[PDB]
Amino acid sequence: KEVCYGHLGCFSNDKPWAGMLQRPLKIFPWSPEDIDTRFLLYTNENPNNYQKISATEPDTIKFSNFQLDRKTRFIVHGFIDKGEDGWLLDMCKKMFQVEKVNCICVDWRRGSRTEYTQASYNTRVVGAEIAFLVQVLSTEMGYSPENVHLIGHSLGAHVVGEAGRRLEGHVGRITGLDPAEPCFQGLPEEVRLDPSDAMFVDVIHTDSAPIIPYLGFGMSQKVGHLDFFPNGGKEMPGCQKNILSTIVDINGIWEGTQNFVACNHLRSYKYYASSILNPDGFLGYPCSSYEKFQQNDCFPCPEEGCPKMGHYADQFEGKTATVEQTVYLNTGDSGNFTRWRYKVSVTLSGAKKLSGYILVALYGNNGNSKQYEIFKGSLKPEARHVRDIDVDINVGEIQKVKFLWNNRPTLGASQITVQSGVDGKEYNFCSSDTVREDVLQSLYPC
Ligand SMILES: *[C@@H]1O[C@H](CO)[C@@H](O)[C@H](O)[C@H]1NC(C)=O
Repeated sequence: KEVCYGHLGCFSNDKPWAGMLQRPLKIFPWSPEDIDTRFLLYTNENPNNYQKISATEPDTIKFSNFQLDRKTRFIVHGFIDKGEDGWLLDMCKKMFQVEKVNCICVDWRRGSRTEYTQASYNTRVVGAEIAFLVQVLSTEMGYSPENVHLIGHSLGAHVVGEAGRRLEGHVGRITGLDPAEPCFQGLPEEVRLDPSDAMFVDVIHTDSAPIIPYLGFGMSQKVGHLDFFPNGGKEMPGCQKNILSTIVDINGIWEGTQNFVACNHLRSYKYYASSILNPDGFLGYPCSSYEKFQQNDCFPCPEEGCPKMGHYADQFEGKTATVEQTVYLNTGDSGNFTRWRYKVSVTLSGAKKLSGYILVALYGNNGNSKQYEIFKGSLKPEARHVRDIDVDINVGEIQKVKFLWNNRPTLGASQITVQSGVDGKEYNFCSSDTVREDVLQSLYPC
């Protein structure tokens, strides 16, 4: 059957829209009136107070500060944790710091603040609302959908995915921030976010552990041209893991009646926010798997460069070469979350075989790093060891490195190579010395 809502078309309840394993209930999405989608426009000139725009009343747009010669980015919410109500506008403000943009925050709280399955179905109508506004801008004002970027978090990722399908995949870009798993993962492409929804789709996965039994609200399934899995995509540094327990009560979670640490689910947008100002701190390395990446493979950046996770992912050369490209990287646990990966190779030197740990610190014109463990076990002179480390600072031009070992024997590194990921640049350092344990050995350019 289907309910029709005027200019937003009809909404069917048969397969695959409803009556499926992931969504058995055959109810219909609420009316546009009951969802009350609100398009709140903010621009560099009006960053504090919004200008409500309506596709059905074109004058709201004509009289607004919407600039036809600027890109447009829609930001759509989903799960809203206590105190995070203002994350959409916060995101717009960060964008304002680096670009001129029409930032439209999509508020559909009346439609989302209800039982989960209902909210999930309501995404269809919010998606139709977005598609219609984009269609008005395009057909009536000559503003191409190519200038439009739809950012959707949680349930909002499927809202934007629906908008894209309606636009026949012509919207410029869609960014899915930890797309909601319950009621979407495993279903046909027509009912969820997928690569065909936009000319370019990038996804950040941050809470991809199964909702049952792990309480991971995000999708593990790949749904973009680029699918980023920072820190593995299931557990983020700095976030308390959720207690492994009985079905969820996916609705109790959604509606705040059940305990749930939303930290991992929200990290997706937290990383996006930071990537706006610090994209160089989020270089992503395409790789067949996270374990492979963690085993020091898929480094340095490939010939096409590394896609920068977040805001600047659209700059990636191979962004649409294929779909479901897995991209990995690790982040910090707080603040900017930025990291700079370096492949460190150490060739040991000395007269005695020892047992212990070897560490290396990097020194550059931008500053120096802390010491990082490269290897632990038997330390044999002339043996070479390699480890890719995620440093919390960009040292810039590496001018020297320091070697340190621990558990009056002496040990040293005759040569250490440090390769930066961005361009594969190898810096070599050399020394003919050896030091006692817990003493820093400096190695200079060679
Ligand atoms: C964090 O990012 C901001 C904005 O780009 C920058 O000004 C600040 O220096 C960064 N802090 C660190 C520790 O990198």
